[PDB]
Amino acid sequence: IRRFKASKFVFDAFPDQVAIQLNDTHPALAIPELMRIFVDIEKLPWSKAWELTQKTFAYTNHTVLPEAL
Amino acid sequence: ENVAELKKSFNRHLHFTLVKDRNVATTRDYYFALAHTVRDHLVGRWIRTQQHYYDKCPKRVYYLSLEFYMGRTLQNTMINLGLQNACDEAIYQLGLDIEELEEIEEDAGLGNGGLGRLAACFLDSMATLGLAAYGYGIRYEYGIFNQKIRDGWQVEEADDWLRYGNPWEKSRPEFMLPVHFYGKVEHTNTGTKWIDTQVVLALPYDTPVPGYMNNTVNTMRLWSARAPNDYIQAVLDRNLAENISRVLYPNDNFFEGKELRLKQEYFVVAATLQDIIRRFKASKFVFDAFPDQVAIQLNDTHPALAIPELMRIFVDIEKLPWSKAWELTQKTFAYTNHTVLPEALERWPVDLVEKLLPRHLEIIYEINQKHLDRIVALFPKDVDRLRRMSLIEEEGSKRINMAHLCIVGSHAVNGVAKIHSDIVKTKVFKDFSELEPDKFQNKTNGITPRRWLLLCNPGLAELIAEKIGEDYVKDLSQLTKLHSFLGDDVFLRELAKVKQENKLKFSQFLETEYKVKINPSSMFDVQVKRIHEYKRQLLNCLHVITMYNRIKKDPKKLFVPRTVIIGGKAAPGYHMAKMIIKLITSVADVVNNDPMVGSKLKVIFLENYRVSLAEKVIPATDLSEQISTAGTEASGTGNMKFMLNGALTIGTMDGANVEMAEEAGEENLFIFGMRIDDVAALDKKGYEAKEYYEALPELKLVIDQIDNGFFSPKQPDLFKDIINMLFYHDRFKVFADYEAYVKCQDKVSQLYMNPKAWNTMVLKNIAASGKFSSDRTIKEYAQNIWNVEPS
Amino acid sequence: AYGYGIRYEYGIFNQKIRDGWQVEEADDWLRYGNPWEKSRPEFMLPVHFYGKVEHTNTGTKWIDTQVVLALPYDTPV
Amino acid sequence: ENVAELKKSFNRHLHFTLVKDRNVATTRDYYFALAHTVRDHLVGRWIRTQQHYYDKCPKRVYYLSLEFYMGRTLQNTMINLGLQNACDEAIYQLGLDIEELEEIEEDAGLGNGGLGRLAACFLDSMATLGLAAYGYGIRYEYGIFNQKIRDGWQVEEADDWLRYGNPWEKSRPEFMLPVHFYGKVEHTNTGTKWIDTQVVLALPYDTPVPGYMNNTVNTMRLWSARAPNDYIQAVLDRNLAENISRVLYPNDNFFEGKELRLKQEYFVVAATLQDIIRRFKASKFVFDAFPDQVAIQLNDTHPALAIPELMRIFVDIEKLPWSKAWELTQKTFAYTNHTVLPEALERWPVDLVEKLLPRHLEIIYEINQKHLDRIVALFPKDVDRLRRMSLIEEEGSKRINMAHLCIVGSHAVNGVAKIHSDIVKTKVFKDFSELEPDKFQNKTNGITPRRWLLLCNPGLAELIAEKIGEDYVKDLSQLTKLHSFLGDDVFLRELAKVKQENKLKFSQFLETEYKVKINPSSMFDVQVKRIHEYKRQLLNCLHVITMYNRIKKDPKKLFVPRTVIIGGKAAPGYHMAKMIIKLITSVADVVNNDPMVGSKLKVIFLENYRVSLAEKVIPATDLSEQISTAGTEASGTGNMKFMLNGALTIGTMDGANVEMAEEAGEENLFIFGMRIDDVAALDKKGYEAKEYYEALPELKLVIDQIDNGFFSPKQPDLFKDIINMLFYHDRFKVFADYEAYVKCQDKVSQLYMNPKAWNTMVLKNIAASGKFSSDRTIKEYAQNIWNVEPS
Ligand SMILES: O=C(N[C@@H](Cc1ccccc1)C(=O)N1CC(C(=O)O)C1)c1cc2cc(Cl)ccc2[nH]1
Ligand SMILES: O=C(N[C@@H](Cc1ccccc1)C(=O)N1CC(C(=O)O)C1)c1cc2cc(Cl)ccc2[nH]1
Ligand SMILES: O=C(N[C@@H](Cc1ccccc1)C(=O)N1CC(C(=O)O)C1)c1cc2cc(Cl)ccc2[nH]1
Ligand SMILES: *Cc1c(COP(=O)(O)O)cnc(C)c1O
Ligand SMILES: *Cc1c(COP(=O)(O)O)cnc(C)c1O
Ligand SMILES: CC(=O)N[C@@H]1O[C@H](CO)[C@@H](O)[C@H](O)[C@H]1O
Ligand SMILES: CC(=O)N[C@@H]1O[C@H](CO)[C@@H](O)[C@H](O)[C@H]1O
Ligand SMILES: Cn1c(=O)c2c(ncn2C)n(C)c1=O
Ligand SMILES: Cn1c(=O)c2c(ncn2C)n(C)c1=O
Ligand SMILES: Cn1c(=O)c2c(ncn2C)n(C)c1=O
Ligand SMILES: Cn1c(=O)c2c(ncn2C)n(C)c1=O
Ligand SMILES: Cn1c(=O)c2c(ncn2C)n(C)c1=O
Repeated sequence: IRRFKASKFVFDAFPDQVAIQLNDTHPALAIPELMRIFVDIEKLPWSKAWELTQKTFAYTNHTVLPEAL
Repeated sequence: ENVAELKKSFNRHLHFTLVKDRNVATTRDYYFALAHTVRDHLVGRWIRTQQHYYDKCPKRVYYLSLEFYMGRTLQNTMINLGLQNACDEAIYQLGLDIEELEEIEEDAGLGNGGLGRLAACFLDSMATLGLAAYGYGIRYEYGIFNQKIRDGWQVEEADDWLRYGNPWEKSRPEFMLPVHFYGKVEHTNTGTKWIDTQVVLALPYDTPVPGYMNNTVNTMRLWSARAPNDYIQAVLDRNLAENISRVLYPNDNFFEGKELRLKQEYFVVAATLQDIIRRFKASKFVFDAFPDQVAIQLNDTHPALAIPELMRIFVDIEKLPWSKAWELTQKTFAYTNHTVLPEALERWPVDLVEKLLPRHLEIIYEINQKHLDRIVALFPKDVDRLRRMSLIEEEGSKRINMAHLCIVGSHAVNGVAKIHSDIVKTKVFKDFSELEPDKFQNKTNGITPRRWLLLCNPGLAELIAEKIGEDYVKDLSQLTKLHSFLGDDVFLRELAKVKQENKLKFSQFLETEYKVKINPSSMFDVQVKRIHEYKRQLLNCLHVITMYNRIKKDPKKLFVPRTVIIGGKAAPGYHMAKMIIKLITSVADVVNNDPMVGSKLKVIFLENYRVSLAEKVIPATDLSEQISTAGTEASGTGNMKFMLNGALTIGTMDGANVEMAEEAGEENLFIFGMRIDDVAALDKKGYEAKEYYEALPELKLVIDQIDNGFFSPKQPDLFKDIINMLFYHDRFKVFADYEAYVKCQDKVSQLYMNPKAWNTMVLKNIAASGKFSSDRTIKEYAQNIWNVEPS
Repeated sequence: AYGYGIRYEYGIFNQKIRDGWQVEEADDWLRYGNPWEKSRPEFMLPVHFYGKVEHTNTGTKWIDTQVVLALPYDTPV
Repeated sequence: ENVAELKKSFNRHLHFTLVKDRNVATTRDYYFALAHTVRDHLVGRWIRTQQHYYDKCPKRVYYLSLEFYMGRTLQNTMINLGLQNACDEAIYQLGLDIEELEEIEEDAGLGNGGLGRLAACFLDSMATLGLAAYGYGIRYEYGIFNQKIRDGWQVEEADDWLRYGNPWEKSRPEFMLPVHFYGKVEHTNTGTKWIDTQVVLALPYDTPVPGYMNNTVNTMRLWSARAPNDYIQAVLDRNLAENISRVLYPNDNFFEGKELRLKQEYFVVAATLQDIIRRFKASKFVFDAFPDQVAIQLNDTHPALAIPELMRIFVDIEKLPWSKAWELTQKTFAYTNHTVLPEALERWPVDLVEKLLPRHLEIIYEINQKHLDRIVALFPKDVDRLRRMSLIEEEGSKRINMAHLCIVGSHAVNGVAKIHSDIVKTKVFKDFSELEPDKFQNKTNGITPRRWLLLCNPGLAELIAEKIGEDYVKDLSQLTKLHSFLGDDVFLRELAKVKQENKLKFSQFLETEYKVKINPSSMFDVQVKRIHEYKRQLLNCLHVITMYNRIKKDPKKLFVPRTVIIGGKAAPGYHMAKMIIKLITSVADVVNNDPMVGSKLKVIFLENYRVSLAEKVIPATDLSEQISTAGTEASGTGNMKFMLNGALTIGTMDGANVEMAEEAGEENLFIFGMRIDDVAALDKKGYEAKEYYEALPELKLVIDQIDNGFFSPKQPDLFKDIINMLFYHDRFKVFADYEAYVKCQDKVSQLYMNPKAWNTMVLKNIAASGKFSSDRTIKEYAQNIWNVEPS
């Protein structure tokens, strides 16, 4: 977000400047964290924040074994 | 609340309220639709807040002022209500540009400058602090005039701010009241009666005042004059009664004894006091508890008549005995002094007052008699002390010294900055403070960080919140936490980036309004405030010409480029201020068009400086000019706005500048020139302007250029009035601070050449600006004067 | 593209075989220094843990948190 | 070497080493680029010097210490290498401020105070004298904590000095060694074996020690602890072995028997001795020549275990017979005693030692047995002599008297100032010196004139060189030549000017860090050292309040204005020292804000006193406070720094103050108070604090103010612990030296009123400071203890 704000490119263009790949679910918290920053801190409305979030993240599943979920 | 519902309301108002659809709706229609959409969000809390004050009955605070320099209301309301982001999104989705809609709104310019803007910041702070406070003033049909520049001179145009309607006001017809004028006094056996008076009605209009994020919505009540009840001529003459609330007197720090101004002062006062007493009698709380339920702050002496008026009501009407009435009165009123300049003192001739307000003249004479009887009893031999402490000056044609009336009728008197409050207490009113030491106080001015940070500079507010949370919004002292980033390189670049963006956005504004091309790389040197000889934009102008000559003498020399901006309105009848404006536009013409200076230096006279423009230019400033002659600016508040927004200050040790230095560290401000005591020394010795002209070669060249027509070729003697004033009548010693000022200015450019050092000083200024929140100022008034408590 | 992860002091353990079984030993890969990493101290950031939520009229606030700093190290690719 | 090449290297390091360019480089990056640029200049000579010691094989000196209070390295390196002027020029040309770059460096604060700083000065001197010397200690991850003051109290913060990297250290992985703990002893037929021990690795880091202008670059080797080789928990538990070299114990002159401290002591000792033996076996010089090739100085008893460890290696490992091993051991070790205060004596309970170091306990018991067998054979009837001379105190729970172990295992024992060395020899260790008269010596402390004159006070160094050449740098006794200028008026003004400049520059520092405004005209009265009851900054505080009352009683009286500065860190668990700090900040608050005193007196508690701050404040001092109770400060070194830098001394006849008086002439110092014998008299008679409180009216008022809450209104009983200690438990007789101290202080102000007389005395102090160069101290150690020769 900090690198985004310095790009001299508010957060509407964020998903056009940023793509974040979640390697398995280990970094899953990134989703609610991006929402927390957009909402609690940047004061963006939830619907807008949720839209930007989905356009930002992509998830890669690496296994179907139950013990690994 | 959310986006979908905001869009729905917007469309609903565009339809039923503006009677339009998307293909015929005007920009103004869209602004009004959004305004009503936002306004609807205030209602519930406005009603609850006022209901709450009636239920729990806390002590109320009434801020009585002839001025309320409110600016625009839309954005301020969205922000304090936490609605801005949602509305921005909704308007964007409707395919509209919210910025354009916001520019449609007229400023409510019901003030001249500092005094009126302080009243506005106080209302925001009192609502944010949850105080049961009310602002009381006049609803002028026309506020401070719109300024135009024609052929280099100021031209005035009527500020018809209500022409298209004000969605932010609510007529309160059921509270209309009659106000009396002229007539005569009759001393009957049933009490003295004031009779055969002319009556003018007072219609109150309420404007909501939202606290920052707290469910509190207070009220600002402004009165409008209306006529009561050859036929045609008689109907047209109704204009005469209505002229009372027609126009704001356009004078800043200057007294003009016009009868109409006297009518306005009594008008606000009479309508206000009656309304207060009426609300008091309905509180289901005889008048013994009045001072425990009411506090009335007199904003300068303009509403001084409130004192004899309260006495008139208690005595002539409520039949209370004088001593009892006088006791309640003093406990009710507190007075705020806003200036020490002689030309600004209110001294009404007794003849005018006798004609317009016969009964008040009698009450004032009575107050004065008891007053002097006391002094005579304490200092029997000091006959001149009586002359000095009287409410009446027989010094020629008798007049009433309104400041003295405010002092004897008030339990507290305060100045607006330490240096000022001290001068008021120990010099100007020495005789009074000596008698009542504890009566005089200080309450350093403040500005609201909502409008002057969150609203006007979202980039900075966000950057700061990023680093230290949002607690600072309601506790500005929290900005000291910013000190942890002094060595933080990345943060310093981020800070500079925010200033750069503000400058870019403002430069766009400048290029479209003015012919000039702006070097966005230049240092923005800014002086915006009312045009005054004491504020000395003339000195600033001397330095500008000085830099000009330097570029002409040695074009290839390394020089930090500047964009010099000077703006402010001159009172219509202030000739010297008008000459000074013409001098600046003339100088700018030469400078901006000399191919040799080019992008090295650009000069701009910022037209129509007012609250909404201040919100644009301040966030874009690097250097803030606060150069009044030591001892002339009681406090200043523009100085504070600039400090809060990332600009460094070049100024004299005057007013609150002194406290900005105490907080940030004198070395983190570019202080210069004579100090209060040096100014006195020069006065004692006698100021000989010619000596500096003689001894300073750069000064002499500037002066000669001005006087010979270098800047006015088509008319060589144009600036003769300035030259003569400068050499023989400069009460503000422009030449005497010239040398130090220019040296100081050179030091500024030096620091500017070092970005990291510059932003390091900026950070220390911002981190130390917390004392200047009006929230702190109000807490002090509540605790030491009104005796009320934040909620 | 940028890779973002954690700079573990110890990576996947070194495996030894003792009497036919796996034995684990600490993988102290940074003991002698890693010339391939470049500390970027100017980009250090605070990360929050624990604390509690407060739903104020200025937005929900997460407070009384414990803070741990995050120091980024860049490795060229 | 020259400017062009230095700039080129700087840019090269900024690029390849910091991976930056001029627009993204941080201040820290620039500091690191310069550091590497300077560091490169050390390499060639570092390699040659160490190669030379291997080739010519001179006898080596190993200074074993738990502390090395090094301060910053950049400037010290540039100076000793003759590179400062060139680097200053190069950095200036690159458009940078070398002063800013220097302030980025963290102090290597691996020491508490005098003891640790002496080790640092010794390294500089040994390198300047060309001795084959090595400093051996621990590389603490965290040094002495950073001190903050919050609400008047000391707050501790971790000193994370290595967070950004230390360019001045060089890991030496190929010399890592294993150190053993716990386990058990087995007495086999192949020699006693120490088994089942836990192992912790010791990784050495070398830091170059440049001699002043001589091509010699010695080494300081500091060891860091590392772990050898549920899985996760096991990995995390590696922290336990690594905690050994984690933090410096923050105690100055105070023993704390924590097991972790015992682990640190054995850790340094074990790693150091092994490394020494290994280097000895590679010298291509069996162990008979060991003492002719090795000298190990024990800095206080902290590294006492080195003795039984050397025995353990010779016996258990090298299989040498005990008698032979014991002989070699004594010839190897020399011990330096640094204090006589009881609370600072190291007495480890035998149980802890038995658990952690079973084999060393056995070796110590053995040493003790042979020791007492001798005494029994010499004084058969003196049974108590045995009790007094034993290495074991059965006085309750058995403990090891480490000082006694250092004495029997060393061939030389020395104190650090004549008065101290005498007390050690004839009183504290009378039984031992009686037996071995020639074993006890004196080696008066010293300070290095590079860091403490050339570096910290360039103005003075230059002025002096101007008059007498530069020979004084390496032969400080040369300062006596300054006596030729006693009547030289011009020189005396030049001297005062240098002090004035230092004061100006330091005042700037004070105003930006503290709210206070500094009267640059005032006398800088300074007391900086660790907060202790024995150093008595409490007495200083009594005098401050005393001057305060005087100004309040008679404001218009002629008074020499002062700026009183007191600074130093309190050990975290030293409650009284923390109360004393709070007392000083409280007093300062009242004083600095009383409008009546104003610029007459300012008080400042100097925060975070450490080596780099000492280099700033000392050169700016006029009056140096050295007021410890007679007989409590073994030597002192701050006293010497102040003398060398142009300050006069107010102090007791204690430690080296006595020798400063011998050299300069007692009348040229403001000596006062009880002397060693008077203190004993009062002890014999019994100290009754109340008597002075009763008899001295100024003292009584001060005390009452403190005890009643004059300085702590919000909490009247705050300073109760101090009052009680002062009246019933003041081991340091604060009240008993109060009268003479204040009288003495008055005499100081008198002299200060006479500039010429003051600077005349200053000149006599500077001209007589030559004896206090650590170069002289080291020559004495080399000649009379290590038997090595300067080169
Ligand atoms: O003027 C408002 N409503 C209007 C509603 C209205 C409009 C037209 C005729 C009668 C009533 C109002 O009360 N009047 C217009 C009339 C006049 O011109 O004097 C009287 C209003 C609603 C409101 C709600 C908030 Cl939160 C703040 C300010 C507000 N003003
Ligand atoms: O660590 C590098 N330089 C070093 C330079 C340095 C060395 C010693 C002390 C301070 C700075 C560095 O920046 N630091 C070591 C410190 C630490 O361990 O925290 C910080 C480095 C340069 C470089 C260049 C490329 Cl292309 C790739 C990786 C790189 N690392
Ligand atoms: O640490 C130096 N060089 C560095 C060089 C280096 C840097 C990164 C990876 C491997 C090697 C060094 O030897 N190491 C950093 C590693 C660690 O973190 O343990 C080991 C160094 C060079 C030098 C030269 C002088 Cl004159 C004085 C002190 C010095 N230190
Ligand atoms: C704040 C403000 C002022 C007062 O400015 P000073 O420089 O303090 O005189 C005047 N006019 C406007 C529009 C302001 O916002
Ligand atoms: C020299 C020095 C000391 C020792 O000072 P004394 O006054 O001799 O106790 C302590 N701390 C620092 C940082 C020093 O430089
Ligand atoms: C009469 C008048 O307008 N006084 C003005 O009041 C404001 C608000 O207190 C001050 O900041 C300013 O210095 C002063 O000139
Ligand atoms: C235990 C300890 O820190 N002792 C200190 O040693 C230094 C260096 O010898 C002396 O100057 C000082 O007086 C003494 O208090
Ligand atoms: C400030 N001020 C005015 O505002 C003014 C004036 N004369 C007329 N006006 C309106 N003068 C002389 C003046 O000093
Ligand atoms: C508009 N205007 C003025 O306002 C003015 C003036 N000369 C003095 N004043 C004030 N002139 C020539 C002028 O054109
Ligand atoms: C006997 N035994 C086990 O039975 C065992 C083991 N590791 C896992 N198991 C189950 N090891 C190392 C081992 O010696
Ligand atoms: C010097 N000193 C200390 O350093 C100390 C202490 N108590 C705890 N500490 C740490 N005491 C009583 C003490 O005299
Ligand atoms: C921080 N601090 C202390 O460090 C302290 C204390 N009382 C005693 N001490 C040591 N108080 C009240 C305190 O706030």
